[PDB]
Amino acid sequence: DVYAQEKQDFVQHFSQIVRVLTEDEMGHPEIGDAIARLKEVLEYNAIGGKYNRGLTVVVAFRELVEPRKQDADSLQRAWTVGWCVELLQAFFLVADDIMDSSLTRRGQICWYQKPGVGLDAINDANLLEACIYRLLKLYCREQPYYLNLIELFLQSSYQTEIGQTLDLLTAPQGNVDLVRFTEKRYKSIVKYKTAFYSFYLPIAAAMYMAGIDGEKEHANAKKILLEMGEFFQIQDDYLDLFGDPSVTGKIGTDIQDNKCSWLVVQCLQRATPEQYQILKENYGQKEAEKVARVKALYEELDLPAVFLQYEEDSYSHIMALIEQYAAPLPPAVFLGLARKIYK
Amino acid sequence: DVYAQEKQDFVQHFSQIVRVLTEDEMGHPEIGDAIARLKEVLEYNAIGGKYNRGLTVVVAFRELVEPRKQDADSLQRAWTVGWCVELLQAFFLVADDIMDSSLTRRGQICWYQKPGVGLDAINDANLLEACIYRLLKLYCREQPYYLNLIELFLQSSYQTEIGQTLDLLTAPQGNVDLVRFTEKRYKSIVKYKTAFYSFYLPIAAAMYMAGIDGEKEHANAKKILLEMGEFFQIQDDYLDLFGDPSVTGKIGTDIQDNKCSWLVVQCLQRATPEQYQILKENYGQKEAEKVARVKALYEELDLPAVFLQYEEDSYSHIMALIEQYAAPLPPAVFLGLARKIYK
Ligand SMILES: O=C(O)c1ccc2cc(-c3ccc[nH]3)cc(-c3cccc4ccccc34)c2n1
Ligand SMILES: O=C(O)c1ccc2cc(-c3ccc[nH]3)cc(-c3cccc4ccccc34)c2n1
Repeated sequence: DVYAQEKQDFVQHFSQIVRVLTEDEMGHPEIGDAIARLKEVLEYNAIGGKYNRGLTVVVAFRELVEPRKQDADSLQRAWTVGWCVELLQAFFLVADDIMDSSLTRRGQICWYQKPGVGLDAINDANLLEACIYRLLKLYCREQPYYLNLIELFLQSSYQTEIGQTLDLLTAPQGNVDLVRFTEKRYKSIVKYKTAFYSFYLPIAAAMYMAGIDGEKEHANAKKILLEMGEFFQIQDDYLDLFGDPSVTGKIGTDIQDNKCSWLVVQCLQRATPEQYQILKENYGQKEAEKVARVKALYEELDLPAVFLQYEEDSYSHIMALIEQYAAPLPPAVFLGLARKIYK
Repeated sequence: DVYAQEKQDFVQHFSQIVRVLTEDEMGHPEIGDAIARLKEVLEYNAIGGKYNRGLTVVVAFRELVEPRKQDADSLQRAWTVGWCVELLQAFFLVADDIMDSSLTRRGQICWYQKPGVGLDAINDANLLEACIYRLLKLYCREQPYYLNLIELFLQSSYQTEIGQTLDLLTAPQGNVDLVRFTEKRYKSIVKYKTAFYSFYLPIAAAMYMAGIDGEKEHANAKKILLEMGEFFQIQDDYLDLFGDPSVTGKIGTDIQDNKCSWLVVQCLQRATPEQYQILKENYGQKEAEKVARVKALYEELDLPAVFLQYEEDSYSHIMALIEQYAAPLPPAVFLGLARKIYK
């Protein structure tokens, strides 16, 4: 697989990323200790995930550029831009983990929860963000798409931040209000907080690196990619409860943490005034008894069948979007990604 | 005064900054609530200071550009870039206030300490940072210095963050270690954390807006400006204790908060092993008795006279630096700023 194979070369390039990012320690030994801290931040937070967003950059680059044009340097730049996508995510996760008081991320203790880190992780998340632009300068400065990539990473940060704000306003900590847990609000939180950086950003970066800088081609790619992003998060919210941690590697937390999951949202539009009272009394409590009662109300309202029909209808629609908005890009850029997302 | 007069037009332009930054609410009413939160973040955190760094941009622009070239648009851009410097500072302050557990900033409650804000201020500080690049795009996109300004703001953020890391490593919360409170470390924390964004960034932005984009001219301006920055923070650490809150508007906190102040640093290089023990026992305690004992040990080691001689020697050196590195820039760009800084 285009992904599975390239995932080794991708992860092997992290060693160079770290070396280059900690290189100013030579000329400026004054800041050596801060550079040593940066290295630990990169090593803890950029490593441990699946690297799929970063990998999407490398995979789309190979499918958008003529093999003849894909020289050693072009490839080193594609892996660097892939790692910039991974550093953007690492900065948002370090910060979000602090904001929602998380304990673990991918079964490892959150960086901020580590002894001696604490709220210093706020500066660490900022440093992870600064690393993107340092890498873009170091490798893509002389490239004609340099400014396009800077603006894309900056716009993606802003859209994710707007999304994060929307999420925090929708679900205040120590506040029970299912009235604001609407579908229209859910689609908006998903579009800004996840879809842009996870789906639009990787392909968009590959597109500019290929010289595809047209506004219409980017709007066309955006139409497909955000729709894929909307499906993905809906699948993430579903598998969190109605899935299995064997295949996924994540156990149900959405209920205990009062999250604006797609499940609680569809329960809202389809409920008798009595069924709405049951949800209000249970959702948000860390007692295993109350968590068990929520899962039951979803099952009765036939939400697994509501998701199953949503997935069938979603896949069909995304195939229709690819036919309509892929050209002139090779459909395989969108298809390779859709295959990995859908089941 | 070039500052005092222009400070009214500068502050009057904040209304337009907010209007333009909250304008995407029209086409995207989905995110309206997040835009409403952004507006409150801007209004609380960008207003209330003295605006001198932002003002430096406007003042240097007028002294670097021919009056004939200073049209309505050029001026609107200079005020916008000035406000970008103020938003960069607002983002660092919101975040630093969270990290060191501050209660107030300029006598007003810290944003994060406000009811309902808490750790959400982490996303708020990020949004303040995103606003810089949104403003640069909205007003300077078509300008030839566009990329120069983006890279300058990005490099200034990174240098401040590196400085902040250096500070946090030097003074760990709940940790007494005066061994790492050296002069060489102090000058490094001041250079990266304060000097670059406070002194280099405003003039540098004015310089690029004037078409002065040469590497040597920027290195020349940097040599003067960082030296001014080093003096400024040393004066800030001195006036915090040996100053008066009537003129300054700040009362002594450095002692109670175990900060790496220039006073404690000069006390280290000039102390008998017995005088070092006294400092260790007192510095860092919130008891008014222990705070009073520190001030006494400084006075005996003739630190106000050590600062007085430092200020005399510093002003002389900065006049020598201006003679040597101002040309071809009009010396009045550096002099107007030096006058405001020195006494
Ligand atoms: O952090 C990661 O890299 C990560 C972690 C868990 C994942 C789970 C699925 C998945 C769940 C059910 C069917 N498929 C898909 C992807 C994914 C794969 C390929 C490309 C991607 C691009 C953007 C976002 C995700 C992906 C995945 N990526
Ligand atoms: O937040 C602010 O704008 C602010 C607050 C307190 C201040 C105190 C002094 C001051 C203390 C003793 C003699 N002078 C100088 C400036 C200052 C004035 C003009 C330009 C500047 C450029 C960068 C940094 C500071 C300034 C000042 N600026």
